Amino acid sequence: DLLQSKRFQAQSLGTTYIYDIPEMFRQSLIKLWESMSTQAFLPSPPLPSDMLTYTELVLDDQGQLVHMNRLPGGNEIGMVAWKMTFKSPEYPEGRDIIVIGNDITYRIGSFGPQEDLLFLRASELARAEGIPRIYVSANSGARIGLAEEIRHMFHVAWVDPEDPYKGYRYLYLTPQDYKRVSALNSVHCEHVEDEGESRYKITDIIGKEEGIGPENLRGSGMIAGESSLAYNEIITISLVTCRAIGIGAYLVRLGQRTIQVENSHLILTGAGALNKVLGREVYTSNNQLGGIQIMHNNGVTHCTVCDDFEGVFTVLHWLSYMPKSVHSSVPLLNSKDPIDRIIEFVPTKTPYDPRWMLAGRPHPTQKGQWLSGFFDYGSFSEIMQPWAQTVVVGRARLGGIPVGVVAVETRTVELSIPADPANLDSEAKIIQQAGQVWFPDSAFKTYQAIKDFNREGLPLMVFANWRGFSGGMKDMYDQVLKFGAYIVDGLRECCQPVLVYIPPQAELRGGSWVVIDSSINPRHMEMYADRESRGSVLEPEGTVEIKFRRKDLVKTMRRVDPVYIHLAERLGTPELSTAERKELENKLKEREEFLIPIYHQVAVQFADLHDTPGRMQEKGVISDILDWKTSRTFFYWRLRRLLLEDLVKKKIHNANPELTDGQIQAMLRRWFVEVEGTVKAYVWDNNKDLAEWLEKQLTGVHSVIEENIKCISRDYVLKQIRSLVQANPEVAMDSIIHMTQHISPTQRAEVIRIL
Amino acid sequence: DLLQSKRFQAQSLGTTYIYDIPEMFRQSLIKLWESMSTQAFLPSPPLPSDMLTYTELVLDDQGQLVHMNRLPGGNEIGMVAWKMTFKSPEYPEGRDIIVIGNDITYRIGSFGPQEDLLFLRASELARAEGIPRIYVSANSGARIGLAEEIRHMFHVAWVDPEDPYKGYRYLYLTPQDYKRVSALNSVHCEHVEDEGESRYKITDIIGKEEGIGPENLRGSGMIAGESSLAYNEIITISLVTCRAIGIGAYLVRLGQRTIQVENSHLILTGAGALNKVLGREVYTSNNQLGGIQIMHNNGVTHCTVCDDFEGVFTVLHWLSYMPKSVHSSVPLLNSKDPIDRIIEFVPTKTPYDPRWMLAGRPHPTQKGQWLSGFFDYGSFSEIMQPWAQTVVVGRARLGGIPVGVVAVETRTVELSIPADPANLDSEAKIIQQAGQVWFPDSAFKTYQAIKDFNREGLPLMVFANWRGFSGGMKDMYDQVLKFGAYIVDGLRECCQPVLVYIPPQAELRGGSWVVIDSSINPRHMEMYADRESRGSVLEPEGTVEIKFRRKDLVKTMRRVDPVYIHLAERLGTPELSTAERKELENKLKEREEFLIPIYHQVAVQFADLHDTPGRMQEKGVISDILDWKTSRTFFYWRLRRLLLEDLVKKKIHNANPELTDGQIQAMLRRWFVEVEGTVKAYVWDNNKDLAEWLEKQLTVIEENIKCISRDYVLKQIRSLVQANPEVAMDSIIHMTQHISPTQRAEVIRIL
Repeated sequence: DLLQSKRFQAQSLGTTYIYDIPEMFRQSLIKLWESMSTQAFLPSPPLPSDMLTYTELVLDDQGQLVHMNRLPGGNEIGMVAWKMTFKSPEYPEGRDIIVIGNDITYRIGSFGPQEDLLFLRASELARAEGIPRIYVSANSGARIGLAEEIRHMFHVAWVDPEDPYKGYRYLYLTPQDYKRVSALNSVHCEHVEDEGESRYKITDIIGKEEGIGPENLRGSGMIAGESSLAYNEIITISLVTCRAIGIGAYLVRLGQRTIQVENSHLILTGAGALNKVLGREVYTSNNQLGGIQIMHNNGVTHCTVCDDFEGVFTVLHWLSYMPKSVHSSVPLLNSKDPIDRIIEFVPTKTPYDPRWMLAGRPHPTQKGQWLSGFFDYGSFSEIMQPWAQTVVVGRARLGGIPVGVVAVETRTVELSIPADPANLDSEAKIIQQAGQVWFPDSAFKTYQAIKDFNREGLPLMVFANWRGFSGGMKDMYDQVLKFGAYIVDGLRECCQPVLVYIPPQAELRGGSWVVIDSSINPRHMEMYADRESRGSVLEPEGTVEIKFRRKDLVKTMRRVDPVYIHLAERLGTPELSTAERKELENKLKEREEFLIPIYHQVAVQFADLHDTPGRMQEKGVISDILDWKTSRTFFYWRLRRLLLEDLVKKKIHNANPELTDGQIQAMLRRWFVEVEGTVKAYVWDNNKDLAEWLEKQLTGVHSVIEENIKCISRDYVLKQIRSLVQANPEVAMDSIIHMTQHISPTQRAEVIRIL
Repeated sequence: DLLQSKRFQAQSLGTTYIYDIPEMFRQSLIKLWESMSTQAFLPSPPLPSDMLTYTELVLDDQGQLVHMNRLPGGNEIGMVAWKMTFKSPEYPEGRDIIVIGNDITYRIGSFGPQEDLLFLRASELARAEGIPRIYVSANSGARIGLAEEIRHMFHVAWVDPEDPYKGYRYLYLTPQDYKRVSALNSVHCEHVEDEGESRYKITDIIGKEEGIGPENLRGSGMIAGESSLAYNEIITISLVTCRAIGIGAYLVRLGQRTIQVENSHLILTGAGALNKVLGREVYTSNNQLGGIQIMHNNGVTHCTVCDDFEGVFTVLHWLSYMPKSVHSSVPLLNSKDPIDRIIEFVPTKTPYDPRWMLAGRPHPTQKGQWLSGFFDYGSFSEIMQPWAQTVVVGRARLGGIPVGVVAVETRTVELSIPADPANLDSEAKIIQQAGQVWFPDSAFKTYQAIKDFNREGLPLMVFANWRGFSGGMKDMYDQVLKFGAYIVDGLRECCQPVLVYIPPQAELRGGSWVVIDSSINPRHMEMYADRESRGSVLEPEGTVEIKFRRKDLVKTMRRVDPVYIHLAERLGTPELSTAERKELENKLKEREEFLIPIYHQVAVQFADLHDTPGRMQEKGVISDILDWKTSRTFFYWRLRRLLLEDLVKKKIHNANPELTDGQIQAMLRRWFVEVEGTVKAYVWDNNKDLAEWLEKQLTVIEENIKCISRDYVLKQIRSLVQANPEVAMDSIIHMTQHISPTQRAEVIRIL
């Protein structure tokens, strides 16, 4: 087939032929079923033929999408798209996605207006159904061209033919040549008599070939816009295979979640172009500009893979944490890591890799045993690892509930900054980034993680351990203030549970606390402190510095140090010689000075006792003091009901949008007490037990809530009709005639009663 | 006396006493009336006493906001707030704002929970009424403290009393001392028997004094959140007077639009704190960290002023471009700069300050005349000038219509990067930033302008002249790709007209075009190109490089160059000596090489002819080709009707929310033709004439809308009952009230 020819052509470009992608999904999906059986209890996999179904989406005459079951290799434009349904470990009954891909073999994978349109319409469909959009990008950006019909027939109006370097005046077509293109919308000319001959001065070249013109600019913008909207409406993921150029780059980025194969590059302008502009061979490879060594290191790319197969797997792997559609809840697994276990790994005052805290680590002594982490064994999947490494973000599972995750590096990061080849001064610098601090990069990565996960529909778990934002000259100049603010915007827009936990030996202070306080989004945020955690506006050393200065240290001495006491007691005698006095005062001053260091230490301790969880809870800024060993169990159940409670409350809100978050809470709580009895109030505060109860309501008499909501809606619909008539009374009479047109003859009787 | 005392205390801190702020508004407002009479025809100003009214907002017992009539100097917390109404040149019948301010004299302007709550509630009120929120920031961030009641009575459990430096075990209270604080929520202890005596080991200190604890952390977060929301709901402006620290800093930023007095600073941690952490005196002054030389240069601060008075003026100056409330349209002036004039200043291939294009410039020869710019004389007010200077942003007025403005620098910028004192290697670098390029900074500044203006409710005018984003190693690493994308997000959210115009000698290419195409937000965006503009996916030189390579240049020579043609003709001669041949072939290759440069120029020209406005319009990517001299007149009217049309369409959408943007357009257009006659269809395409017509209607259509609503309300009541029939009976009971006893008789004839 031309098929053999095209696959070779793709391989020779270091990518996969577009129509091989679907089967690459099937193979990857098999690998997923295998890898996940480690982590969870799964049913027996389906047979591979029943595992996946695809249908090609193709543009009709009217530019409308049409589902077509045709043989591969049939594309007449440089873009291909499919709807795919497949059975996965997390969604064994099946889940749908839309996949769009460039065909790098068709016109070097350029983006013409038709290519742009298919992309648009596939995206539009993804949004229509609420399902994720996967884009495989391997392209050359917007299509380029010159009007062939004119190129081969134009003439130059030389200042002087016997010397061209004396300049030219204009380009033109002979009347013979004009008389043919003229009918066809190819050029605009103005006739002129010049040097004796009659000529057609070319003023504009329009070009009879559609798709090589500024229409491509609109088309590109068009799908740029679409992608911006998509990110905000559905799950978007993108895989960069060979190269994504220009609009290709922008689409990949607007999609946000990005996988990049090694040796692929993601660029706006090519090393060649730039070298010509700079007058020498500055850059040797596009990877210098757009390779993973730029984009993985700056957070544009989330993950890198060695090949296309591993790319597709990653897509499916990510989706395994994500709800099937936007109308859907997060997909739960039955994990092999039990829920009622203790966490063996313990965070320490000594610095440590926080990945150990999340995923666990190998045992230092009797290997190959395993010090268990907080999350389900094998569930933590990081992203953006090498960028802003002061913070660590990823997805994991807690009892098989997928969550998004943020944690803090405690060890000093050593950031390597590559040399700018453009600039001959630049050598590769090496920067210290302290642990437990937000820098501009870290703050940005944190914000990004918050946004992305939130749009996937995941709950959030923040393991807060930040001493502050770096507030030094450089970092302030580098806009650390701007990005700290963003974290606030980010959390405020969260729509599912956000649980913040200060782990043992962690601390949370001042600026860092303020931008993640539960107050920002009380509807959804919750804050917890381990017994062995600490938190304040200001750390003890800095507090003492301001509010336990010398005068106060000495006061403390006067109360506690016996020597000072004795001396002070004597200065408190009347009728002393000014001699004896000055001697005493000096003895006291010497004592004071000798005692200051130790008493300073006492002072920081004193301050530290103010910063405890005990106080935090008492003052109402945290929901509970937890204990790390059992934090996993706690959080499973808590998250589990937060999710269920939310699900029911969402139903209530639909019944009557006018009801406050607050009144809704109360209403549900009141309905529980009504059903289960005033005697059982306390149960409400038990996560496990309320979780079981809520679930039974949602899945004869477990139509108790369901009945109340029907009530709430009836009432609202009444209030709504009332409001309309209040505003529009001439409408009353006719509304009734229409309303009565059918109802029970015994209700017609009643109507007459009431009026 | 206390007031005298407090004002001196403020002045000694280089700021203004809080209760003097209101009168600083009155004085500033007078200055505004004076400065704007230059620009615009105004009524006579009102008398100063009638110009402005303020009323102090105060927290009641229930934590609720209350208007209160009391004498200045009365605050019992470190925050003060007022509702203000004043008559201004742009809003002479009056406009309202909410003003909140720290009292730096009360507990060094710290933020306790009560202070936090007043701020919250004043902000809430602003949002409630849709009016702007002005925050005057002069503060020390979150309040700090230690439990006094415990500090003066705790004891230390020494490892050894005969030597304290042998360490201590714990702190504690004597039972005598415990027996009193215990009742009062001050501490947590556990009893212990130790060294014979009975002690109360202190485990947690809670502190009976409210406001010095972690409640302050919640309170701060609380108003951070509020400010984030407020920015997205109403106009927010902030003035930094002495210093804003921590939460103060964040609130200033969340508010976004930020005026900073010189020598003030805006910081997270003080130079002292940091120096302690770093073990050396690295920083000498908070201005190093947060002074205008940092924040004006990185776009956190929009403007700087020399003193507080000029600050308040700036606030009022900015507001003069902004609608009274969110329920309100942009405030129009009758400007003294006429609408039907030509623009005298003309953009050039030679680089130039684009401010000249906007504001005009002084005449090079016969001064003091003035080469007029595009916008109303004296109307252009820039922001973020020294940051990312490759782009220029600000607000201006076009025929007295305020708009937000983005333009592009054409001259090379020289960026100075200061040395990091933390790092002893760092020497101050100096960077070239090419004109007509988006860099990360320029892109971010452009995004930020877009967002800020859009939330003010201003239309947008972009004078596009970008060759592309910088795509070089450094800038790619520096995330230029991320910020380019943001521009798209920014324009997509715009809710009022966005008019893009490629000025004469400007160009718009590839990446830069795609992120601002009208396609992103077709409901509101429009794109225009001057005859003398150019645009492509790729510039000519780069297009030729790819698609008019040597083979094709030589092909052109073989067709056109007579010498080459002649030689080629001969290389076709029979029976030649291999000598004569090799000579001819060489003469050809030499000719070719000689001709290449000139023919490459020909090729770029050919490419360039593809990049014209003619083509752009023809292919449907721009709405019209304009001519610069008359572009002001054009855009005034166009903007003017886009605004009026939008206003009417908004009314239609209200009458029936189910109608599409599309069907609404059609409906209005159809109504016009109905009213004015099928003969007059063409008028619709005349901005001025349709503008006049629309205005007449808004001051026959009004009837049609009433119709559309009645219909909708009917269908809506229907639809509700269809879905919810148990509701029928009760809906009738309520409905019967609104009907004639003779209609009840009718209903009965069928019920």
